[PDB]
Amino acid sequence: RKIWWWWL
Repeated sequence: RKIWWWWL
């Protein structure tokens, strides 16, 4: 994916 892990 990309950044779809943490900042969520």
